[PDB]
Amino acid sequence: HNDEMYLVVQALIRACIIKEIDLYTEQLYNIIKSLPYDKRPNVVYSDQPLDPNNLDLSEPELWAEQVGECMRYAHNDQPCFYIGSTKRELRVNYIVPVIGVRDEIERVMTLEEVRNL
Amino acid sequence: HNDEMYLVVQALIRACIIKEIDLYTEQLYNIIKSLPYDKRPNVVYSDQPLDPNNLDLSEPELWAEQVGECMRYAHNDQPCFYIGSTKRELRVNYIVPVIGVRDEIERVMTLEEVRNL
Amino acid sequence: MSKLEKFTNCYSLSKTLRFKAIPVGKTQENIDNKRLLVEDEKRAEDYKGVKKLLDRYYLSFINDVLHSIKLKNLNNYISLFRKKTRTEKENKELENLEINLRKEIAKAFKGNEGYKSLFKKDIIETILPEFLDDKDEIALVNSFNGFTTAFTGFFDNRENMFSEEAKSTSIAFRCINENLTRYISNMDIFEKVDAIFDKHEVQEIKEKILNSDYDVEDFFEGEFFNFVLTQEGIDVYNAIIGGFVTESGEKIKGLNEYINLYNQKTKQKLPKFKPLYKQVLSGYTSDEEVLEVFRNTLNKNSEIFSSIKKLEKLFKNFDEYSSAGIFVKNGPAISTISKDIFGEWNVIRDKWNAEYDDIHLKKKAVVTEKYEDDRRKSFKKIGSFSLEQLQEYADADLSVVEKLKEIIIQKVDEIYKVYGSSEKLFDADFVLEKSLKKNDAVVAIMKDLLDSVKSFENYIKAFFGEGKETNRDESFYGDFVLAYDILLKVDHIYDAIRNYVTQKPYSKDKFKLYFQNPQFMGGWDKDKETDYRATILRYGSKYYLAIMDKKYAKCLQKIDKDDVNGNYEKINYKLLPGPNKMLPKVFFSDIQKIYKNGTFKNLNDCHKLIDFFKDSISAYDFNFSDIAGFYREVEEQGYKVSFESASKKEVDKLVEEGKLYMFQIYNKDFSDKSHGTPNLHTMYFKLLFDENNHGQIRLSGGAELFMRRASLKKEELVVHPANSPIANKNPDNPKKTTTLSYDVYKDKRFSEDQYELHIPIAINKCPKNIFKINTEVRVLLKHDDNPYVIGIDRGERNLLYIVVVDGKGNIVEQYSLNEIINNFNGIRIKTDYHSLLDKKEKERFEARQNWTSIENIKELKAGYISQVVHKICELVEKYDAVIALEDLNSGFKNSRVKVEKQVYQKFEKMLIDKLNYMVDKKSNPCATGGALKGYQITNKFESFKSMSTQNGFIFYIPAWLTSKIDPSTGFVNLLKTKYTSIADSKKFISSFDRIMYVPEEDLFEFALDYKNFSRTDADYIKKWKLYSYGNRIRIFFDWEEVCLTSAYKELFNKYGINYQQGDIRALLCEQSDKAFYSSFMALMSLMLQMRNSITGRTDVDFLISPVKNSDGIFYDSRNYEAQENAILPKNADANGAYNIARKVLWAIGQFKKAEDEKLDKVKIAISNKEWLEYAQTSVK
RNA sequence: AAUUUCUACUAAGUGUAGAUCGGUC
Ligand SMILES: [Mg+2]
Ligand SMILES: [Mg+2]
Repeated sequence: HNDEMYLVVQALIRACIIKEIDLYTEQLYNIIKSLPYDKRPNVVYSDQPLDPNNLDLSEPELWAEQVGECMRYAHNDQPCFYIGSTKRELRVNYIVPVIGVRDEIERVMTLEEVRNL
Repeated sequence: HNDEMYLVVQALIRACIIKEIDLYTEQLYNIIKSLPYDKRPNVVYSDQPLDPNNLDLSEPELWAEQVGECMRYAHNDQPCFYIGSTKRELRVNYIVPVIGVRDEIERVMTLEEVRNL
Repeated sequence: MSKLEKFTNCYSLSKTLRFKAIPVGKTQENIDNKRLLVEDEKRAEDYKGVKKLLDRYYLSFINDVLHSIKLKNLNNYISLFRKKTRTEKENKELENLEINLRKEIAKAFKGNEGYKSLFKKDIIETILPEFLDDKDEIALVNSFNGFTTAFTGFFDNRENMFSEEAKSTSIAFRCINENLTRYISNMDIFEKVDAIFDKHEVQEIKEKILNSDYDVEDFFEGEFFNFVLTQEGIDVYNAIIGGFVTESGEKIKGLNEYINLYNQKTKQKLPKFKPLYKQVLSGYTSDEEVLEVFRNTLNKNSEIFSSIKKLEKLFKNFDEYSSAGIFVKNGPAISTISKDIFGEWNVIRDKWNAEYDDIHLKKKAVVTEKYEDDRRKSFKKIGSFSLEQLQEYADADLSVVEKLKEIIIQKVDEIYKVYGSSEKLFDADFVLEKSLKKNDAVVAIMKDLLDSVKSFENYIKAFFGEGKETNRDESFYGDFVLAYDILLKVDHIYDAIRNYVTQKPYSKDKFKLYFQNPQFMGGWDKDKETDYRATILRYGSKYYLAIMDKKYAKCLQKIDKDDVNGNYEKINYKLLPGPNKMLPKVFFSDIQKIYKNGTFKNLNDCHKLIDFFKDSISAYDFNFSDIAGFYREVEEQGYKVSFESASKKEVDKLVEEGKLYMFQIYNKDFSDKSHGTPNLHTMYFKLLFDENNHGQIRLSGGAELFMRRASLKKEELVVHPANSPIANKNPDNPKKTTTLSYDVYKDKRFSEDQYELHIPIAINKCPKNIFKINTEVRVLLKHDDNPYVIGIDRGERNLLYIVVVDGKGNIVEQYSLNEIINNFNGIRIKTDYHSLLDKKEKERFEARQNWTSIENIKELKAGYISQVVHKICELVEKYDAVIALEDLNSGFKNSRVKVEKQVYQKFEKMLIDKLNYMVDKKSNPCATGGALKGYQITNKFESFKSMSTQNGFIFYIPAWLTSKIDPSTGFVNLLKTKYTSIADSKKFISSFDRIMYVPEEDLFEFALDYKNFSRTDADYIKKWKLYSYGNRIRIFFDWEEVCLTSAYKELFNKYGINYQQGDIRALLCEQSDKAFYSSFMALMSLMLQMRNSITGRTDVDFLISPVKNSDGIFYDSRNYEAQENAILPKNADANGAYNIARKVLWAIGQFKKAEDEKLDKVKIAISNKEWLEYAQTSVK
């Protein structure tokens, strides 16, 4: 019963983390849904939890294309995002905006999403 | 360090709960703010952590008046709701939909909001 | 031409424009560094303390005058009062003598002992510094030196206290009409109780402990009443009636406790004394304080619940007291005492009129409308319905005292139920965890408690007559006056809590700014130039208020004229308004004897005075031409306004240094991104300085400047975000969402500071066409062949209803005012207020707090009636015709309409106020009807009781019998078909001419004489031909629709009679059972029902009459309900407004009979008989 | 849901349509 709370407490912590990322994904889907296809930011795509308050800019698996075509995922009602145009088929569901063109990205881009429009 | 995990684990559980209530508040705000002021549903209102998954319809502190005027909180960007008209000044910040008029009420009308439109 | 062209610039009307001033440049920095708004906020903070000190000096002045005053005429007022009056106008010398008492005591006020240094500036300069010997308060009074203008409303209020006006705020009405009457009543009660009590309890104990100077009995004589004219005499005298602490813990009792102590005959058999009223001069800030008042006032131990216990004990002994003299006041509540004991609202009225026709009415009843009028005023005049008189008005085995006793004990049982549900609120430990403006269930409890106690207050205060009555029972009224004033205290607690909870979350508290000058902006740019230190600059299309400073006031008027750029055009050319009292001082510092002898109030000496005024003057601009119209031309041509230039960078450097303050005069209509139609006051302020304004609208002195702080915090701002859709609320709008590029904040204008500028103007200061309006309206309506009338109706399924009729009686136009059409750039959008109000009432039905909802409904109705005022003014400008708004004074009640009485009083007040000076906003201000030549077609507002029968272009009509009448024939129901007995059922049937069945039309023809029916004097034709046509909705609310002829065939085939013969009346009178006559009177009553409505769902609503016209065709409103131009009314409400409009056409018909100098005396008030003659003859 | 101030609003994008005075208690 000692090491049971290791995985129980880690399960609860990862649950709070993935719910924080889901709330930020809902808000970020609302603002990027409001943007008219040309003020869209360079953005990091993922299909995993990506924790923007603890984002580590050292992994070589990050790219910075311009997002477009925000739409629904209507069998579970989640946000989904296309990383390029419609005819590229790389639909992702965990995005984090970033400053800069690819191969390096600067820090966060916090609270400047509404400032882009 | 034995009963320290009592308050730490309860703090984590209440943190995940209040983040669930914040996520449901954000999604419910978007769905209700889509509706044209006469298809709105009757609403149980509160200013405290309200749980839609563990709501107990037994306390005498609950009403069922029809919501309106979904808007933002300016400095904290939270969602606020008016439970009557604007000129009653009953702005609340934790709402949950329920099918029915005051007192004798039915269920909670889950995932039936989008069907109102 | 029209009639309204002769109604320009008749009299004068003053207005007050309101604007927003915002600082420009570094003026907010100079105000913040020089600390100017720290001397004015603390000055407005210390206003209440100086009010308390002036109340203390006034109380000391009252206790210095009234002490050394003896009286003479008091004994003749006391002795002749209780003489059981012997009216040959001998008690009129008592009344004129009472006037001599008022003029005696306020002659003692106004006459001597100062009184001239009492309402002026020196009362805070000399007397009150020497008086209140204390630096703290004396430093306050010296810190109000020089500003002796903020007290003039206080001084005008306190000067009405020392006068003869017989008002409840005056002191002479307090001492004479309130204290002396209970003093006489206590002398008579003392003479009834006058015996040796115990010969130690009054003369030995009370005299030695209390005063030890003289005796007790002399308090119940005439001249020692002077001794109770102070406050300490009232304190000693009520201390002897009530009790006194003896400056120890002895706690001696009084005389009424001795009457309780006597214990004679298990009734106590004796009256009790009345304590005298005091002199004239004897939390709504938080949440824990209001609940604390609710703790200490209304709990289970205070004086209020104990007074409910004593009043509840008083109505349990309500049988032992003699009911000979217990008076119930005639008013509204007497109807309630008929309803909750007897059958209906009008039962005691029928028994008293049965006493009235027992004397004043003979056989062969000649009952007209005037005998009913004298009977009605004779019922209005009594005011003294006792309980024995109501006992004689009852049937067998119906005790009024027992039914009233059980129902008032039922009402205090309801109070114990509300106190049973209210236990857990003030028990011991209630911490109100929400706000009090949010914790709804607590408000609901306090609302229910204060409404039950206040409703018991009204139903118990029905037992107070007019007073000054006959030998009224003092054994009942001795206890019932001691306990009622506590219940008046719960009336004030109700008004305080209700005036706490309905407060808006922002505030409008402000304070006047002087800028170190007690002369600040009095006039407008006179030759003073350094005391007023304020003027108006203009630049482009923005306006500015320039305020100088005391260090650089006089040296600021050195500014150059026309520069190369930047000219602030300043105002100049001041005014000498009404220069008549300035005029002869130039001339009189043959014609001199003419002026000093006063013979001018003349023609030739007037003309020599014209040439004398022209010759003896020629920096002024005068142009001269009996004496009254000539001084009208002096005041006319003593006005001129023009502008003078300046430089921009000079006064900008004056702003940057600190030698000048500039504010911007600016509202929403002065904005650059503003494209629509402006407000009206914007057109006043822009035409205040316009070129072709010859003097219609001119400035007035006394403009003020306020400063409002911020009441909302930044923590509680709420705002619709930018670039996101938000939904619209008007369901008649083809768009459903909107999206803006910016934010929209809720209550943005109450989160900052604001400068406010109040600028008075004056309209038509020099009238030109002066004539009486009413007589000229009557002359113009006499000499016009084709008038028009607007008929405005309060409505039942509507809110207002409009029917416009012509001079002959043909409906020109008819439409409802449920929805308002707004106009902008050709686009028209409707707004439906009836559904809006139905949604507000639906929100009121489920709120658990109907305090904020009723206030929102009242404010909504005020906005609605302002919109209706616009629509009525466009209708008057269109057809050019008088209004016929129903006279809201005849007492007529209805209780089914939506627009209630108070809202419609406000509507008629807004029509009078708008038609004082009526402006078409979208017109040229130089033509007629514009902003400078507005129409003046209604006199001022005086009171709601002066709304009678005539005001300019407005006629008040006593709506009587206009709702339920046939607009085609003129038939009205004058029968009374309630089933009460079988004998009057047979006489009802005996009165009928001939009840026959026609088979060719399948109808039950009721041809019928009226002359065997009573109260039929108002009718004209007297021979009517009724039928059973159509079907009627039987209301009960079960909504049972009933057809007519199948019901009479259902009743005649039943009970074994026939209907195929002729003259079946006698065969209808051959029955014996009760239910045939009961259901037959029911079918007669439904046959006479003319207005048919569901009153639930709004499916059908119609109006049908059983009488055929002179063409055979019946009237049914459903034939006219769907037409493009109906010639008859379409529903029940167009009938009402149509008939009211035909009443105005009757009065215009009465103007064509009299002569041109007799039109002023022509009576407009139509009776019932003349309206039924005009409605039954003048159709065709 | 923006206002000199009030009422309904969103009415073509920092506003739209009417009403609106006084200083009081
Ligand atoms: Mg406008
Ligand atoms: Mg509003």
